[PDB]
Amino acid sequence: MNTVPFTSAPIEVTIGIDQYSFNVKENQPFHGIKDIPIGHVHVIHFQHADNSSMRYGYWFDCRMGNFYIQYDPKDGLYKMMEERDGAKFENIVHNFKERQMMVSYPKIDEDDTWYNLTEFVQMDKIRKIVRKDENQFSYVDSSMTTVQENELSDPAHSLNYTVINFKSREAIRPGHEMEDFLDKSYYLNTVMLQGIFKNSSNYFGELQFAFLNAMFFGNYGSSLQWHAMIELICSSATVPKHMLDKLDEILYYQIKTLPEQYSDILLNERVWNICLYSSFQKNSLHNTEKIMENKYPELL
Amino acid sequence: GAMNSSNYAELFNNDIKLFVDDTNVYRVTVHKTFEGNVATKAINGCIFTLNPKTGHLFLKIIHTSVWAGQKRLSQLAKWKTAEEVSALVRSLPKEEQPKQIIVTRKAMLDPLEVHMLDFPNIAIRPTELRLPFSAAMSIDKLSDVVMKATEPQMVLFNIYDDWLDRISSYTAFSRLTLLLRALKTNEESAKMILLSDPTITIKSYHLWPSFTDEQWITIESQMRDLILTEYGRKYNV
Ligand SMILES: Cc1cc(OC[C@H](O)CN)ccc1Cl
Repeated sequence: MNTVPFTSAPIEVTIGIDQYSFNVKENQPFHGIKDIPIGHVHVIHFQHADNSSMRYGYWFDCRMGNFYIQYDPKDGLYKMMEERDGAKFENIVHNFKERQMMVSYPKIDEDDTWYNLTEFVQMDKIRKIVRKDENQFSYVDSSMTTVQENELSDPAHSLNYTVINFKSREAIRPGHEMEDFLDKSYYLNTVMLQGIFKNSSNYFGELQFAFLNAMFFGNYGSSLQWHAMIELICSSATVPKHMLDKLDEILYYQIKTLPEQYSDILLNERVWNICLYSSFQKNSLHNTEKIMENKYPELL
Repeated sequence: GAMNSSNYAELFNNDIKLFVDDTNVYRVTVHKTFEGNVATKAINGCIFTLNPKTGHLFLKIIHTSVWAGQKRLSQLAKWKTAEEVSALVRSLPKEEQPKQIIVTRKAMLDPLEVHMLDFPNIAIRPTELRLPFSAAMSIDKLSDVVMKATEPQMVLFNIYDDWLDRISSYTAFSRLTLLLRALKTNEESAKMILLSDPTITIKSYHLWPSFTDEQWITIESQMRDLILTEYGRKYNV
């Protein structure tokens, strides 16, 4: 188990850790989060009590270093930082755990939610989408745009998701225009999987990272990215059998975890009706179709 | 964006553009089989690609052999149209290529856009106009060359004959659409109007009769009358 200590909590804020969240009051004696499961990525995110604008947060893996938060009153946000001095870190954390100033990551032992949402997400790939190489953790917020969005303006502060575009020369082979546009298997299997992602785990990992950024930060471009990656699979007639089964599970846990009040902005009617009812894979997502029909019949 | 009543005059500026109508590409007769089931038999079709400024018509004749052994022919007809339009652009010298192609039905947008990825600077546009280009197969000479074709073939026409020698392309296109709307609403009456007088003939190199200016005004008034009536006859007014 690992710990994210905080130097203080000078401003009132809702702190989220993974799918959990708790309110901290201005200058409340709060020194961080303990008992965080090793082996998964994690995200710690923030919504200020004054300004619900800009949800923001940090992807990190506790195996990659000792990480802490401290509010910066110039820049006005809770910043993630790394303590290289491992001795100073253990000593600081021990004292807070002694004074019981840390909330405990409240995992239910039956609960595999977080694993199922992050199964294929790896820090190394996050850091290639969020380019800031001096740090081992990655900042994301509500307003960051994607590489594909800036093509339609700061490159340093962008989400470099893999560009997917169904009306592009990359997606359409000369002389197979109709074939390739109605059956995207070429683009999925050769161009993206074999060419760009190498394997379905890197593909799924980007898909899951995109959803999580859409859900936790309301990042519009991330939601676009998540939908695009679902659509490319569902619109492919030829998809490995192991990927379809895994996709059904992946989406299932995403739809299960989505806040019910957020479904109107985070779910694209067209993509889902197409994937669940028109696409080659209309009959291949049983778990996903069952939870969508019982939980959001309004959308369909 | 889309073409409608308000941006109508752009058709007659000096940016090259083409209308593409796919309504006559895939054409069938529906008939009964010996067992009493229904079956379609395809007949030759055509892509109607028109420069509204010049009147140059690129009629691409679609021979039934292109449907042999294919499924979902209505969908394939849209991609075949796009393929043929794209091959036409590619055949043209650069300074003759269009800057916009306006499709008369929205289902052509995605097939044409995909076929034209190589031409990012050619805008593909829809229209909200209810243009009567489907009635082009009511023009006898166009219908004839389509039904006689034995193989894929492209035939070039000027759908304005020599009108531009005397009238503007705005006025020519308005005449053309009035004629086709009439032929679409009541083909027999429209054709009666155009050929009633046997002393007005169609030159061998033309599609329509050699009307004088004064005779065109009468003709045009008769086509209007026809069109207003058929609208009464149809809505009882
Ligand atoms: C909570 C914490 C505070 C800290 O002080 C950082 C100060 O700038 C002193 N270099 C170092 C590590 C941790 Cl874990």
